[PDB]
Amino acid sequence: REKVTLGTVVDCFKGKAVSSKVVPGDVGLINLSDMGTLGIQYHQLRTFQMDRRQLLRYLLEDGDVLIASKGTLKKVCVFHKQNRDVVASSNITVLRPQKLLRGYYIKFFLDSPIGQALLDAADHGKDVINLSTKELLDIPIPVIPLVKQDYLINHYLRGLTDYHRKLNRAEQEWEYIQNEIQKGL
Amino acid sequence: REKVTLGTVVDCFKGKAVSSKVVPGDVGLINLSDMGTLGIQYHQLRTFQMDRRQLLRYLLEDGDVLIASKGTLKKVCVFHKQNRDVVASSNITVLRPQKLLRGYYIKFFLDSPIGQALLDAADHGKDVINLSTKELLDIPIPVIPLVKQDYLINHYLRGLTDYHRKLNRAEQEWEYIQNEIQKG
Amino acid sequence: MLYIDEFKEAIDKGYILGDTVAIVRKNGKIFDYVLPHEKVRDDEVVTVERVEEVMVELDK
Amino acid sequence: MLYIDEFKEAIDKGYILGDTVAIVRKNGKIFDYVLPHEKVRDDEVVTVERVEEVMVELDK
Repeated sequence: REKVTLGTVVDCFKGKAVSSKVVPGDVGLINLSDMGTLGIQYHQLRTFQMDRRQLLRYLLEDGDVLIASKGTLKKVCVFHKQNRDVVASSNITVLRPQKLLRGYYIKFFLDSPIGQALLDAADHGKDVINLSTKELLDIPIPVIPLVKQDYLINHYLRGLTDYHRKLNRAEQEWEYIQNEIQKGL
Repeated sequence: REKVTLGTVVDCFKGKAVSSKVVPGDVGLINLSDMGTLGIQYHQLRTFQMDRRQLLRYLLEDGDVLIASKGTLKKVCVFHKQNRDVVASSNITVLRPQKLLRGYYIKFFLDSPIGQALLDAADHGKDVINLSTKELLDIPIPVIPLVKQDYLINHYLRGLTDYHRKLNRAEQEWEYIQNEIQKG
Repeated sequence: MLYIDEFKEAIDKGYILGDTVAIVRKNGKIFDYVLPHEKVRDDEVVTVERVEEVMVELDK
Repeated sequence: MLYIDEFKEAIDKGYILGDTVAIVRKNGKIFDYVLPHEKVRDDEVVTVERVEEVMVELDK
């Protein structure tokens, strides 16, 4: 397969550095603690305030890949457009697809056995993570048809949404049985 | 309803105090961190050594109710007989049913809206928990037929096991889909 | 190893009755108590002591 | 607030080219930089300063 280097198909920038002293405002914030394995935990995001000029630089758009560039866990999530303005924190590296590759397709590749190897080879930290943006952007990704990526992404998303269907229904039933008993007494 | 006071139908004793310095040995230990919401996490219990005599006093038996008498949340579990000797730690209060009431029936009651009210009224700690055995043992429970408790317990247990099957299958499917895609 | 809470509890439960109690000592220190129907290892040294006095020795 | 990592990043990306840069100062201290096509608010004080010198003032 031919491969495009990540730096030739995405725009990459670190997230905004936000001090703990903020005015909870209107713009949402994604931090390491909001990066779950099943996506971003949009419901528990720390809100704050940012000027429009600086906010526009770090504003996130549908399909961005958020990568944990610090911490002890190399996580990778794709951003889904929300009803508010959301930016990522300085501990996260944003990849904005330009051409050819889908955000989720880059997510699958970096979640693959080889992806983790290439991500760990770009790490400058022994115990903590200190990802090297240059080495990150030298990562080669197989390049396939755009409709084929969409087809795998459409089904991946179907399984993720169905995964939440099943989990919520399994919990909703167990809670009903639990209450069928409590009322019995 | 007729009610029996908890201390009239159970043998109650706190768990053994075990220092972090113990030889990981043969007898398992249940701690606050092993008391899950879906039961005890038997796979991650801390093992250690205990003399036969002191072990025999604290040995747990099928059906014992473990209550978090310390910590930050009042958790209540029922002990299931294990493949090894298991004891509860000093942060846990053990209730061993004598007669009339089933262990799981006591578990339902203490997890009910009234059970929490009666358990928090026995709490001697402001921010942390310091449950008082005296007042815990004064809690009155409605008394119902033993065969009817068992029927509700059989129905509670099957839903708990079915809840685990449903959960495992959703995870086993999501992982199958996830890997059907890496093939590409 | 016996702690002051475990000895206290056995007194309030009615398991240690009377003014004396059987005490096993390892290397001179209090290791455990022995109730009427418990089995002592062959190699353990049992001494019958006063409960008030054993309560204060563990207190320290 | 502008931090030292965001300014250098904009320089390595080619967004701040040349030896000078537009800088908004709040109450005398560095608040933000301004790129060619960005919007400066009516109430903000823009000065054109040198990148090496703006990079060293942030070091403190």
